[PDB]
Amino acid sequence: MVKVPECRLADELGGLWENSRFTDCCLCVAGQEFQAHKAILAARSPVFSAMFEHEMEESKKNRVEINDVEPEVFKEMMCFIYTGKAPNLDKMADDLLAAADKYALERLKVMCEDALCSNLSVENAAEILILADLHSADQLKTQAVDFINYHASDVLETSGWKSMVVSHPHLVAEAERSL
Amino acid sequence: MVKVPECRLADELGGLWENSRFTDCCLCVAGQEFQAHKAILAARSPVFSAMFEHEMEESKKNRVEINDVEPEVFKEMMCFIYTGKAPNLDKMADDLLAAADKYALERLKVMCEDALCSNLSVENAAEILILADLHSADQLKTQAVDFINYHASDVLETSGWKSMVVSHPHLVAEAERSL
Repeated sequence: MVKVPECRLADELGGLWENSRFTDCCLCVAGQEFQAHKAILAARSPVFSAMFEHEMEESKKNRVEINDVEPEVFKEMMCFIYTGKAPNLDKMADDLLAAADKYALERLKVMCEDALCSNLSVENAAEILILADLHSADQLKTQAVDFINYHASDVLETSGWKSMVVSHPHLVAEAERSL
Repeated sequence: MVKVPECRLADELGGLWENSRFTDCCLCVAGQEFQAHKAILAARSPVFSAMFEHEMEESKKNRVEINDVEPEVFKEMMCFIYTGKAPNLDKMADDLLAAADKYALERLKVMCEDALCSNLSVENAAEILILADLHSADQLKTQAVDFINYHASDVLETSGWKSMVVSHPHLVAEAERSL
């Protein structure tokens, strides 16, 4: 009988970030400044949480330098922190995975693992496994290994797989060990 | 293939409120103090938003006196502000409706309207319509009116309906007007 309207939590918090209201800290990524809210970031990221709890000296002035991350990628990570969503994840899923790994955002990591799995191809599968091992992406590592074994004939004939034999021989090991 | 884990946004924000981390304002309800976060409250409630934007003098010290609301009801309203949920809504749906109305929390209002509609009974239907008109609960008003008309024989014989004829004659009007 009664129609309850759809929850707007995620979008109202997305509003805070977008219009910079009641902010209390500043994040500087390649010279760009972004105001944010410590409590939210801390609640969503163990890395941010410990930074703000143990690691800022007052002379930083609630102000965090970000060296590890491209601006566009950082915006998306932050859109995720505030809203649970990442609408442009497909255009940047490798760098976003790296960012989510560095800020220990588990779910975003897995969202990236999902996108990348759907893009597994003969030509990119070695690259994707490297990435996944690099970034502690377990489901994606497993999927890449399986994709490599189901397609081993075509995959062995790729420059990417050849490159990898030299560059990361232990991955070749683990994949063979998948017997 | 890849299993994305369930979003934890709402519960992590529920964590902020529960463990009072990075708070920046204080809410005092019947002598009890509760620390909170202005940005979140402002983003979720237009009332809280304008209070903090236009209506605090520094000599209040980020500190809000709450006269209009019982403690238990206030906890639930705040659990809603931070998480979108209200797990104990059924035991307090009339007072919670009043609270959501005073803090302009539309969705919580409608959640209360839903609970109360499911509890419409011959004996309480006059009471519920009064409440609903009192609190600008449109869907609930409409449902109570319809329930009254489908059950008008038994309802007219209730002390509640009789009381109401005297106490709020214009409601009787609107219900008759539903012809």
